[PDB]
Amino acid sequence: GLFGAIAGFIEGGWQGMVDGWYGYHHSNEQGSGYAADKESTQKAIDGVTNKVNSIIDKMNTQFEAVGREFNNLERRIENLNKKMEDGFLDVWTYNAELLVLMENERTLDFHDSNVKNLYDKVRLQLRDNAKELGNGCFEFYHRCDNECMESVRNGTYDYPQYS
Amino acid sequence: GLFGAIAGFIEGGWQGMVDGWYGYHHSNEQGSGYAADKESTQKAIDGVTNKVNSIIDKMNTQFEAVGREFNNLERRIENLNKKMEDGFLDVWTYNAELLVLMENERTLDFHDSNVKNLYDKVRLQLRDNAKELGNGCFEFYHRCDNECMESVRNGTYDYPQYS
Amino acid sequence: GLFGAIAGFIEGGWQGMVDGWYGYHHSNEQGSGYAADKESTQKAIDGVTNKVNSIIDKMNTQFEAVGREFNNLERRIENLNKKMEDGFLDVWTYNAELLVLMENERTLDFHDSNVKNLYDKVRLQLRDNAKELGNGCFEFYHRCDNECMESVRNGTYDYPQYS
Amino acid sequence: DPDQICIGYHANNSTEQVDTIMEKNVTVTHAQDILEKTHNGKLCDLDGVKPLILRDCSVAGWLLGNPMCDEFLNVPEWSYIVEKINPANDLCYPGNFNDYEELKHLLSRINHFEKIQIIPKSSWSDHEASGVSSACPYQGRSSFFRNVVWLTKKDNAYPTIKRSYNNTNQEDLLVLWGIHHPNDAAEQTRLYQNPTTYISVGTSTLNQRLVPKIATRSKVNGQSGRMEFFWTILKPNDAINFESNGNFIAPENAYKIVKKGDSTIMKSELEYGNCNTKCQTPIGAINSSMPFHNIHPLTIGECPKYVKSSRLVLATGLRNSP
Amino acid sequence: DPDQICIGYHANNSTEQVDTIMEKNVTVTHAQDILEKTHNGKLCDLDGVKPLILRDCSVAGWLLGNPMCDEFLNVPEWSYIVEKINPANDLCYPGNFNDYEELKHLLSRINHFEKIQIIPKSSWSDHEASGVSSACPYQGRSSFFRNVVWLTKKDNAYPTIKRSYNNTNQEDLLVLWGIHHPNDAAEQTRLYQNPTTYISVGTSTLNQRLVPKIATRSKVNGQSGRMEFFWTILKPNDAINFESNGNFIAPENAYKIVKKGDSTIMKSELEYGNCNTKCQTPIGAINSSMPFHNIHPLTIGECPKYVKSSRLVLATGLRNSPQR
Amino acid sequence: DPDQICIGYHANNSTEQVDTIMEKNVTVTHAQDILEKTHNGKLCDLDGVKPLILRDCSVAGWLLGNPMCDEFLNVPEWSYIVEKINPANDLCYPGNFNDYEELKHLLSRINHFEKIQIIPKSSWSDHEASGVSSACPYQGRSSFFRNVVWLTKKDNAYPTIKRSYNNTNQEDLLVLWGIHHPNDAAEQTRLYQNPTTYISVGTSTLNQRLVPKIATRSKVNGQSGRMEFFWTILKPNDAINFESNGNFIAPENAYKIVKKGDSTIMKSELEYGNCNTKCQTPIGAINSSMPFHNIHPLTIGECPKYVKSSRLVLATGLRNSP
Ligand SMILES: CC(=O)N[C@@H]1[C@@H](O)[C@H](O[C@@H]2O[C@H](CO)[C@H](O)[C@H](O[C@]3(C(=O)O)C[C@H](O)[C@@H](NC(C)=O)[C@H]([C@H](O)[C@H](O)CO)O3)[C@H]2O)[C@@H](CO)O[C@H]1O
Ligand SMILES: CC(=O)N[C@@H]1[C@@H](O)[C@H](O[C@@H]2O[C@H](CO)[C@H](O)[C@H](O[C@]3(C(=O)O)C[C@H](O)[C@@H](NC(C)=O)[C@H]([C@H](O)[C@H](O)CO)O3)[C@H]2O)[C@@H](CO)O[C@H]1O
Ligand SMILES: CC(=O)N[C@@H]1[C@@H](O)[C@H](O[C@@H]2O[C@H](CO)[C@H](O)[C@H](O[C@]3(C(=O)O)C[C@H](O)[C@@H](NC(C)=O)[C@H]([C@H](O)[C@H](O)CO)O3)[C@H]2O)[C@@H](CO)O[C@H]1O
Ligand SMILES: *[C@@H]1O[C@H](CO)[C@@H](O)[C@H](O)[C@H]1NC(C)=O
Ligand SMILES: *[C@@H]1O[C@H](CO)[C@@H](O)[C@H](O)[C@H]1NC(C)=O
Ligand SMILES: *[C@@H]1O[C@H](CO)[C@@H](O)[C@H](O)[C@H]1NC(C)=O
Ligand SMILES: *[C@@H]1O[C@H](CO)[C@@H](O)[C@H](O)[C@H]1NC(C)=O
Ligand SMILES: *[C@@H]1O[C@H](CO)[C@@H](O)[C@H](O)[C@H]1NC(C)=O
Ligand SMILES: *[C@@H]1O[C@H](CO)[C@@H](O)[C@H](O)[C@H]1NC(C)=O
Ligand SMILES: *[C@@H]1O[C@H](CO)[C@@H](O)[C@H](O)[C@H]1NC(C)=O
Ligand SMILES: *[C@@H]1O[C@H](CO)[C@@H](O)[C@H](O)[C@H]1NC(C)=O
Ligand SMILES: *[C@@H]1O[C@H](CO)[C@@H](O)[C@H](O)[C@H]1NC(C)=O
Repeated sequence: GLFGAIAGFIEGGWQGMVDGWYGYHHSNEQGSGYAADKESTQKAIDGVTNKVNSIIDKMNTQFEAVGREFNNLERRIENLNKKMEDGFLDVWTYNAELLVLMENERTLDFHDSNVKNLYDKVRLQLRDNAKELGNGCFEFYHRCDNECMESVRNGTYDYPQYS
Repeated sequence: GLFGAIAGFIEGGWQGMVDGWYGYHHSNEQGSGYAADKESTQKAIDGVTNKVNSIIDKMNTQFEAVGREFNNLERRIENLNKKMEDGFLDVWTYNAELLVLMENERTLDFHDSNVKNLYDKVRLQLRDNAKELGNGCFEFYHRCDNECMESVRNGTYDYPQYS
Repeated sequence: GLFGAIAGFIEGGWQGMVDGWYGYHHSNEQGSGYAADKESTQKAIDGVTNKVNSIIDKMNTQFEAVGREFNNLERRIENLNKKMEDGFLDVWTYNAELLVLMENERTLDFHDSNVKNLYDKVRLQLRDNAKELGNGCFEFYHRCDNECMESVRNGTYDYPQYS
Repeated sequence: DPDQICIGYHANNSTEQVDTIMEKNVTVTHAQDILEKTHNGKLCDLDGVKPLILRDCSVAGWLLGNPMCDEFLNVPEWSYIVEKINPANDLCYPGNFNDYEELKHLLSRINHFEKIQIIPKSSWSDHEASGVSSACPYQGRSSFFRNVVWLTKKDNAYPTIKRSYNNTNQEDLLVLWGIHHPNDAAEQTRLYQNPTTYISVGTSTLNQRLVPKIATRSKVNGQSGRMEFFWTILKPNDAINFESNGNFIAPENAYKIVKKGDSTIMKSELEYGNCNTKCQTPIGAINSSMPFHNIHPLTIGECPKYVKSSRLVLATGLRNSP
Repeated sequence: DPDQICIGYHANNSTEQVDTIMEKNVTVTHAQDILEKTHNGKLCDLDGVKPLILRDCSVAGWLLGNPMCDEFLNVPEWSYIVEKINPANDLCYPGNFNDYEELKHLLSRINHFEKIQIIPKSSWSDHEASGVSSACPYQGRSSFFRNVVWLTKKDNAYPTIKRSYNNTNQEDLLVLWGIHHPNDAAEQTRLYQNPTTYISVGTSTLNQRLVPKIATRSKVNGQSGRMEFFWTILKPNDAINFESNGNFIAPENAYKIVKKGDSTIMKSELEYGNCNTKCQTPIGAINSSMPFHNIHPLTIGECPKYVKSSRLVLATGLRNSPQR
Repeated sequence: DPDQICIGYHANNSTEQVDTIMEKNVTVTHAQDILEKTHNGKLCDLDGVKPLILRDCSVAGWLLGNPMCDEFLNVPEWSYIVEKINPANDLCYPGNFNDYEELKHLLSRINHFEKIQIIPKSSWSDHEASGVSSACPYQGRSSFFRNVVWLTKKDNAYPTIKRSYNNTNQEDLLVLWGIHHPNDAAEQTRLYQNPTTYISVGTSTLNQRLVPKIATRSKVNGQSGRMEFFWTILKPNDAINFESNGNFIAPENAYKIVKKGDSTIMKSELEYGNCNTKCQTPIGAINSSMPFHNIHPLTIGECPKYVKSSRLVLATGLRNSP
């Protein structure tokens, strides 16, 4: 992807995180677990649903072919009719396929971007208080309990407290 | 947008900077103020203006409907004529609406990218000499006077001089 | 571009790097050299070649004009025929020109992105073991010989060995 | 090891694949097919209303009353009309239908006729009205179109016909009539007595004077003679006037246009499916929530939009790592 | 207390909105509307050239010279033609105009006629030329088309007519003539004496032989008879030759095609607006620098491109989100 | 002095430029032109099959046998047909060709006729069969169309003609005939004796009866008279029957339709180019692997797709720094 997070520095996705699209895998003395990020996953569903519907709705006034009959001595207008109809059908087939292709790429890049943004949201919060592994992982210098993990996920983490 | 700066780490826009699209707020001992980054703003103005002209100029060879009249026994070709003209009007209405939509999205992402790029331009200059707060601000370890602030905006900030 | 690497922090391209699209310039005691990165260059070739083929294949079933003749008292249908044929030619000319413009923009952003991703791959691999000048280069603390430069490109680079 | 938190994304067992510009067959966690590819292969009622299935009859055969088309003497209201590519029962007596295609276009906006008598058989006291042909069998015996009458001479005489019909109905009326093209001068006098004949027809807008054409012609359905049929729409309160001294295939029945709306003439070899649908194609019906389909371009009803595509799948989820 | 520098972006009080694929009603600092949505509701001159406003007359009524259309006997140069959907003054004497739509197509490429007398009404010595009908009233008296002549028998005789006109002008000439279809045989002889008639017309390209159609027809404008009109374009130095022994509606005036260019026949109910425009539609004129408009698909002049959109707005500025 | 590794990208000597939405004339390292802009200016064989170059003759002139068109009496199979914009040799005797455009349309699907005799000159025992006109010169003397015959009275009589032809061939047959419209009544009797005449033509589908039109007309090619030509397609096993008592321009030769396929009638002033191509336009042939071209909208063969673009260039490489 264009943002280098999905199939980038994060080597692969998690089978164990069947919770949401983007999330965390925390570890401390109390244990370890998977938790999805609510703001970013919800943002992703809304943007993607809006995309699907916009694509359907832009095609709403597509061309509709009508059966027309012509006699043995109206071959020129018969052929004109056939080419005009096939013409619009071809134009709208192209519009449909191309839109799907272009937006599919933007969708996958959109996901990649959200993971990247989520990585930065954590990094800019922790700063000097945690080591950056490059794996998609941050190693805490100090102890981060379950309530501390809540502060990272919620975005309520307090820097001057640990620095 | 996709680059996570606009409504990202820099939480909101400055009404106080009436100067350009992207720039700086400084505060030192001599005082404080906003200043637009001249090149990136002019860069963006150029790209957006060109985008607008390209959209207009790409449509210039649009379909133009012509009034044609048919008699009571020419109903098949009358209908053919109507469906053809409506056919092109729908094709071009689609092209216009869809282009505007896709390009509105690119324009907003373009701005988001430009801010991110501007933030990085400063970040790579300052390095060890300033603390990255994460809100879009850098806190200086040394004193940075007006001429020092100007060199940061310039891209002429001298690293070895203060470290 | 959108990713701020090509003509961004990396001021220019290299004439000396003939082997690929993206790579490295190193400088050690053994002698400075140019080495292109294998995967990212190959990935880009596969992506760009496919983009080309997709564009050609989508235009595969464009409109085809056919010569039709009309007499002195079939002026209305002659005019109708002409506008219909001109109509589809304008539609497909538009489609071809626009797709190319849009995909040209995406291709340049793609390269720009690939450059950044390669820079970050080096950045996250090095971390503390190297300095960041901000011009797309990394100053080593320890004198890195040819064997050190080799491990970076492969991804073999052992961080614990040098820290 | 001290505490740590990692950022990551969803992976599942999905093998669903989408395409992009730069890439084909990309595995995603979630995808959405937006293309309907199946139909029921039947001709169904459209929203509770049965189509008119003309079977082996053509529109001409139906309206004129080809005796082989008796099933369709008084059809109920229809949603759409189905006609075969090559219906066997058409003009039983050989010839043609003037502006036939234009008539069929009108039919596309009509859902129901009510057939009424406009000139009774009893009206013809000075002419023979029982003209039949072996080209138009009924039960294997010589017969004729039901809705028009073959008038011939009586007592070696064909006096000038004058008939008027005033449309006192509130609906438009479809009126049909014809001319007979005989084989030679001898046949002309044998049937109509008068050697030089005409049919004049006038309304408020129609001004027609037909003259028969003798030509030596190949046999079609056993007959070298020809009949050429004409039609007009008679407005409420207008009147149609016929005058003829021979070769006149006169109206008996005409059609009130009592229901107008969305309809079509569908070309299909299929027949009635004893079935109901919201969207019909000539090759089968569609029951779908997809925004697109690729069944056939000619549909009627509430339908997905037609494309020529074999495949349309949008990515919804993300790239599914191995 | 320590010094600092911040990176940021412009915000304002704007409530302008634009749409994208992924989201709608995005508030932006600056936007550019590119859709013209207004018109003046008038019919105006095009680039200083007045249109031909036909009022209650049709093109047929104008060209043949329906007495109700005397306003349009010798019209000046026009930029476009305006015609109502159902003009009251058309074929006063009922009938039809052969290839009428093809004639109207020709008009779309004509800007001016010079009407000329080609056969004087007074030049008929062996025929009566004063035929009138109550179907064409003028000042409450039976009249007739101004540009063609109703010929009938004189002294119970209708001798064969042989008339020629050679186009000695340098312009193409639009010539009009017609045939009268009577009610019955008695009326035929009463008007034209000869029971069996024809009109033959020949040019270098035309080879026409018309025969009247007697039929019993409904009254239209009080008359059951019909007149069928025909036309041709007579090239410079070519000649038109008429022959007839009855039912001939002879040309009097014909039209020199003096200015050819871009024109159109617009369907509209509006009258003249004492106004000038560069872009005209059937419902109003457009004075805009927008690239698009949604007024009406049928326009003439220098115009924005027509689209069916209710809204087209490009984002120019950025996502407007002021700090609160 | 200290060691360093840098990240960078390829630059070269390219001055290739591409366009985007936001930027024009972007110099790139690599580009791919996809628009063919050149042609050879020649009319060539299409894939080894020579076209039919009608030179100064029209399709009318060819088929009817305008004496100036003898070059085309029995042409071999063609790939496409070339006609000039205003061919000088058309209807030498002035008049018109009925449904000419519909005939030319059929030609667009035909690659070869085989011309055959359907009514020999030896058939005409009671009529003169050598009528000529100075409007149809050949070698500076009056002549006539080669494929149809001008019949006139013999011994001051024109007895009624009855002629039939049964299509015993396996191919459809293009049959042509005409009517002569005289200058006046004296001319009518002078050529045909009978003052009131007709031509009736019948097949299984054709029902025609023409009557000549006397009118006073301008001289075209020296003559005020006119000939109007007609045509039908005669199916295998069907027969055509002509009957006439004057003004009949009778068939002599007709055309078996032996090869059907892709063809076209191109308008061009160009002459034959003694070359071969796989893609032809009216202004020249195209030899290209480009997916698009801008030469001319009307093409035949395996061709690139036509666009109106003056330039189409895809970026493949990256932004090239000076
Ligand atoms: C080899 C031979 O000569 N055999 C004759 C055979 O031709 C003839 O048959 C009659 O031929 C006439 C044409 O000359 C018609 O084809 C007759 O058929 C009908 C028909 O079915 O259409 C009979 C019908 O009663 C007639 N109806 C009316 C209203 O007139 C029609 C009608 O005349 C024509 O269709 C008009 O074109 O014709 C057919 O019986 C028989 C009987 O004479 O004798 C053989 O030896
Ligand atoms: C109920 C009844 O029988 N009333 C008749 C009444 O019809 C008749 O009026 C004349 O009727 C004839 C038709 O038979 C025409 O309609 C006459 O109208 C005119 C017209 O105005 O168009 C008169 C006009 O002077 C004629 N002009 C010429 C050049 O001939 C034309 C013309 O002949 C026809 O239109 C051709 O089709 O007709 C109308 O006067 C009256 C008077 O006779 O007597 C009642 O008893
Ligand atoms: C100055 C003057 O009046 N000179 C006449 C002169 O017109 C006349 O020439 C003949 O005129 C007749 C028409 O009246 C034809 O135009 C003759 O031309 C031909 C032709 O070449 O087409 C001669 C030809 O042999 C005829 N062929 C047949 C089969 O009949 C045809 C044919 O009749 C017409 O085309 C039918 O429309 O006409 C032309 O020679 C001369 C000689 O008679 O006498 C002068 O006094
Ligand atoms: C695939 O994953 C789903 C859960 O998303 C699970 O229910 C299903 O059993 C799995 N299928 C197979 C074949 O393993
Ligand atoms: C993947 O793409 C190939 C070729 O592009 C195609 O044949 C196939 O249908 C796709 N899916 C497969 C092989 O499962
Ligand atoms: C038909 O009858 C109505 C009512 O009797 C009458 O008013 C009308 O004039 C008649 N129509 C014609 C064409 O005579
Ligand atoms: C926004 O500010 C401008 C002054 O620059 C003012 O004209 C406009 O009314 C304001 N909009 C409001 C207050 O809604
Ligand atoms: C904004 O969009 C919504 C639907 O997306 C619509 O209902 C509303 O009218 C729009 N504009 C407003 C509220 O001004
Ligand atoms: C018309 O008149 C001109 C000039 O006198 C003459 O040359 C020409 O032949 C005439 N045209 C016809 C068709 O008679
Ligand atoms: C550009 O470089 C290529 C090889 O890299 C060389 O063959 C060519 O001559 C050069 N072109 C110019 C115009 O210098
Ligand atoms: C570069 O683009 C400009 C338009 O921006 C065009 O006029 C010019 O011809 C282009 N190429 C050149 C000068 O080589
Ligand atoms: C033509 O000839 C064939 C075979 O001799 C015959 O069967 C057929 O009926 C004939 N066609 C006509 C129209 O007479």
